[PDB]
Amino acid sequence: SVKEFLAKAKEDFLKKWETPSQNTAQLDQFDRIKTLGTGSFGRVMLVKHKESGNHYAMKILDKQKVVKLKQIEHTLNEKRILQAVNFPFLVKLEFSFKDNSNLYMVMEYVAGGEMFSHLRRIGRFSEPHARFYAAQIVLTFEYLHSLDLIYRDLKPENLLIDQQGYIQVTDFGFAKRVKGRTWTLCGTPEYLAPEIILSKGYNKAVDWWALGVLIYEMAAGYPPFFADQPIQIYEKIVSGKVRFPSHFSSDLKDLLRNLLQVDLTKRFGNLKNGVNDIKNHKWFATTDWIAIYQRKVEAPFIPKFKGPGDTSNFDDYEEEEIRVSINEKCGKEFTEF
Amino acid sequence: INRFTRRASVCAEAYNPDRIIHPKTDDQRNRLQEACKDILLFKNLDPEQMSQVLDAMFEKLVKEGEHVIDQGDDGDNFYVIDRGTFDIYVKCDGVGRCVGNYDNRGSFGELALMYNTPKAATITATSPGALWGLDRVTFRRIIVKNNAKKRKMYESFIESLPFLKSLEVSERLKVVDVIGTKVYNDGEQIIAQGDLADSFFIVESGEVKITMKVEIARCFRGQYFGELALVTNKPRAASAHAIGTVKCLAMDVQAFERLLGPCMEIMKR
Ligand SMILES: Nc1ncnc2c1ncn2[C@@H]1O[C@H](COP(=O)(O)OP(=O)(O)O)[C@@H](O)[C@H]1O
Ligand SMILES: [Ca+2]
Ligand SMILES: [Ca+2]
Repeated sequence: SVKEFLAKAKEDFLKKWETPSQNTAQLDQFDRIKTLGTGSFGRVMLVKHKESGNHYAMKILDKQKVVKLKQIEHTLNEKRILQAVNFPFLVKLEFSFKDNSNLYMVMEYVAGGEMFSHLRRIGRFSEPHARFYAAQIVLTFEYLHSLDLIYRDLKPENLLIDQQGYIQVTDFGFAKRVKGRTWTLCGTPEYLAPEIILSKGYNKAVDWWALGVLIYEMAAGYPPFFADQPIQIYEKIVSGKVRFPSHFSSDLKDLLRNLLQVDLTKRFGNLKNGVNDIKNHKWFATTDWIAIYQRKVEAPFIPKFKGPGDTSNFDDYEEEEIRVSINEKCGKEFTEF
Repeated sequence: INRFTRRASVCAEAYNPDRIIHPKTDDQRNRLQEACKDILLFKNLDPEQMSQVLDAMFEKLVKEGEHVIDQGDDGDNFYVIDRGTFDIYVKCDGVGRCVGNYDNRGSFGELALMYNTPKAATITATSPGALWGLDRVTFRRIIVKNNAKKRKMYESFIESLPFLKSLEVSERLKVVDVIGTKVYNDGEQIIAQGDLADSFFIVESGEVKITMKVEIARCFRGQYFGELALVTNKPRAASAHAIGTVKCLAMDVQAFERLLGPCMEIMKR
């Protein structure tokens, strides 16, 4: 059980990894209903498949904008990696393709909206409410890491709630396959591991760092390190000194210390017992890791749906027209897409 | 609340690490080293990384009235003032204003060294002046390169350690990640006989003299000592002292175990 399946996931991934899916569909197979988010750069749309009438989320990427911002390698990763993984909490890539002006990733719709939006509206999360989400990330990061893949962008803006109250990890722009050590300074400021900031070179450890941050934010309503100007946020992250609000159950704050540890020789997930240190922690006692995986647990919150194609849980952006030029742009750079 | 504003991702130029020297006077250099002492990205730097970076800094001249940087103008550049006077000002709306001042001291732009960040104000030379500039890609190469040269290989030393030969690569890098550095002066005592054996060492540069209570060894670059702290904590039979100026790799042995369990388990397999 717990034994072979591992290998099967790597067997599976690897095979899909070495020969990725290519121009599954095309633009005219879809109706474009509403913007869900302004990607950089960027624009995620709700789309209605025609032959099926079913809905999706389309990630439109301006090929030129990507080149000007130097996100060639990252973009190929996002897509290559995303069409090769499979796990209950990773969003599914249904079709991918490209045209003269844009790249397109079409995905399953997650009607529930961003964690971020709920959290902010709701103020903060009860601990079992926080814990329920945090369990999925832990399991997800174990899946990813086992394949030698780091995610590098954990934040409530990249975590969407699905119709069953569960989570779908979402923005794979910074995800990457690292066997030794990697150096790119990227992520989101409030969430950057100190080794990233100080260009120490780094791998799996930064995700677990970010996990500590997420959790502290899910329960606090604000992240551990914040400040007016960014450099001060970094200053704080490097000291790794953190206050916990009065209401953090002792066990929570204990887990947060082991994860929010600047000293890699003491940071949970990174030690001899790897992840189990986190699962068999003290703040996950009530968690049945097997159940959560089978999505058999009661969600402490179900987003309100209406019919399919409902966007109520999302914000409203101004709709500009998606231009597809008559001249192919940046053809060579995305050949592999 | 500003509670609902989302927090964008940030991302600098990649450099997979797998010639620049701008002359400056001895003093100009010291003043530069002091203006960066307490800047986040410089605080914690090899004095050689620091030296390499202080080489990289280019000279930038300015006649009075000249714009050093323009608000919203690109900030892939950090700047530290050498000489001159300087007004800072912001077009807050709407309204152009002066905020503070610069008198032959002061710096700005550091966040530029991490990712693209458009200057928040326009700085203007209120006299003839000079600055040192540093651009992100340059600065990051220096520091990425320098650490990769200090990662693989920091290892070889480690994989030349008999007690560790049977480590996996994923594990040895774990140690490369955290192994500390120590610097020693002539005759300074590295290890004390009969002291708790808390960690092992490896000489990066210099010479260490092992002695007992009588020279019983001399270690040069690439060679380890105290390496018994891995198998047993029983008190050092000998002592160590520095011959010249030594830099040592020091690995607390407990930390080692938090990462890998007991070294002896390794030396089975
Ligand atoms: N499949 C999807 N379903 C619903 N919303 C999505 C989906 N994919 C992205 N979004 C929304 O669009 C925005 C862009 O997603 P992301 O992948 O982070 O792009 P970027 O990293 O360029 O912002 C996010 O804030 C997210 O809320
Ligand atoms: Ca995002
Ligand atoms: Ca992104």
